[PDB]
Amino acid sequence: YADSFVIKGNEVSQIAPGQTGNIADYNYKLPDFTGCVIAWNSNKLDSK
Amino acid sequence: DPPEAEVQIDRLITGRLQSLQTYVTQQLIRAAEIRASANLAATKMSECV
Repeated sequence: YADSFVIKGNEVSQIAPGQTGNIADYNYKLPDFTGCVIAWNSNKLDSK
Repeated sequence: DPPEAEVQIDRLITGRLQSLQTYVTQQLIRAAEIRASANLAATKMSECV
Protein backbone atom coordinates (compact mmCIF):
# COMPACT_ATOMS: atom_id res chain seq x y z
CA TYR A 1 0.00 0.00 0.00
CA ALA A 2 0.96 3.67 -0.22
CA ASP A 3 -0.89 6.06 2.10
CA SER A 4 -0.15 9.69 1.26
CA PHE A 5 -1.35 12.51 3.51
CA VAL A 6 -0.13 15.86 4.84
CA ILE A 7 0.60 16.44 8.54
CA LYS A 8 2.24 19.22 10.52
CA GLY A 9 5.99 19.12 11.04
CA ASN A 10 5.84 18.65 14.81
CA GLU A 11 3.33 15.80 14.33
CA VAL A 12 5.51 13.72 11.99
CA SER A 13 6.96 11.94 15.03
CA GLN A 14 3.43 10.74 15.84
CA ILE A 15 3.34 8.78 12.54
CA ALA A 16 4.85 5.64 14.07
CA PRO A 17 3.54 2.42 15.65
CA GLY A 18 2.36 2.64 19.24
CA GLN A 19 2.25 6.43 19.56
CA THR A 20 -0.62 8.60 20.78
CA GLY A 21 -1.83 12.07 19.89
CA ASN A 22 -4.35 14.02 17.87
CA ILE A 23 -3.01 12.70 14.57
CA ALA A 24 -2.14 9.21 15.82
CA ASP A 25 -5.31 8.37 17.77
CA TYR A 26 -8.05 10.11 15.76
CA ASN A 27 -6.66 10.50 12.22
CA TYR A 28 -4.20 7.70 11.39
CA LYS A 29 -3.35 4.77 13.67
CA LEU A 30 -0.53 2.42 12.72
CA PRO A 31 -0.59 -1.16 14.04
CA ASP A 32 1.60 -1.89 17.04
CA PHE A 33 3.91 -2.89 11.63
CA THR A 34 6.13 -3.85 8.69
CA GLY A 35 6.90 -0.99 6.33
CA CYS A 36 8.77 2.24 5.74
CA VAL A 37 7.58 5.70 6.78
CA ILE A 38 8.77 8.52 4.51
CA ALA A 39 8.29 12.21 5.33
CA TRP A 40 9.78 15.19 3.48
CA ASN A 41 8.98 18.76 4.49
CA SER A 42 6.97 20.55 1.79
CA ASN A 43 6.34 24.24 2.50
CA LYS A 44 6.96 25.56 -1.02
CA LEU A 45 3.92 23.75 -2.45
CA ASP A 46 1.54 23.98 0.55
CA SER A 47 2.32 27.01 2.72
CA LYS A 48 0.91 30.30 1.46
CA ASP B 1 2.86 3.39 25.76
CA PRO B 2 2.10 0.03 24.09
CA PRO B 3 5.67 -0.13 22.71
CA GLU B 4 7.16 0.92 26.05
CA ALA B 5 4.97 -1.51 28.00
CA GLU B 6 5.80 -4.52 25.82
CA VAL B 7 9.51 -3.95 26.52
CA GLN B 8 9.01 -3.94 30.30
CA ILE B 9 6.52 -6.83 30.26
CA ASP B 10 8.96 -9.29 28.67
CA ARG B 11 11.21 -8.53 31.64
CA LEU B 12 8.43 -9.83 33.90
CA ILE B 13 7.57 -12.77 31.64
CA THR B 14 11.21 -13.86 31.40
CA GLY B 15 11.72 -13.20 35.11
CA ARG B 16 8.78 -15.38 36.15
CA LEU B 17 9.43 -18.11 33.58
CA GLN B 18 12.89 -18.59 35.09
CA SER B 19 11.18 -18.49 38.49
CA LEU B 20 8.90 -21.38 37.51
CA GLN B 21 11.63 -23.43 35.83
CA THR B 22 13.86 -23.08 38.89
CA TYR B 23 10.94 -24.37 40.97
CA VAL B 24 10.08 -27.36 38.78
CA THR B 25 13.73 -28.34 38.32
CA GLN B 26 14.18 -28.51 42.10
CA GLN B 27 10.96 -30.50 42.57
CA LEU B 28 12.26 -33.11 40.13
CA ILE B 29 15.47 -33.37 42.15
CA ARG B 30 13.59 -33.62 45.46
CA ALA B 31 11.16 -36.21 44.10
CA ALA B 32 14.11 -38.32 42.95
CA GLU B 33 15.32 -38.64 46.55
CA ILE B 34 11.84 -39.25 47.95
CA ARG B 35 11.50 -42.11 45.47
CA ALA B 36 14.89 -43.38 46.63
CA SER B 37 13.68 -43.30 50.24
CA ALA B 38 10.32 -44.80 49.21
CA ASN B 39 11.97 -47.73 47.44
CA LEU B 40 13.93 -48.39 50.64
CA ALA B 41 10.83 -48.27 52.84
CA ALA B 42 9.14 -50.78 50.54
CA THR B 43 12.18 -53.04 50.90
CA LYS B 44 12.15 -52.77 54.70
CA MET B 45 8.45 -53.61 54.72
CA SER B 46 8.97 -56.65 52.51
CA GLU B 47 12.02 -57.96 54.39
CA CYS B 48 11.96 -56.64 57.96
CA VAL B 49 8.19 -56.80 58.43
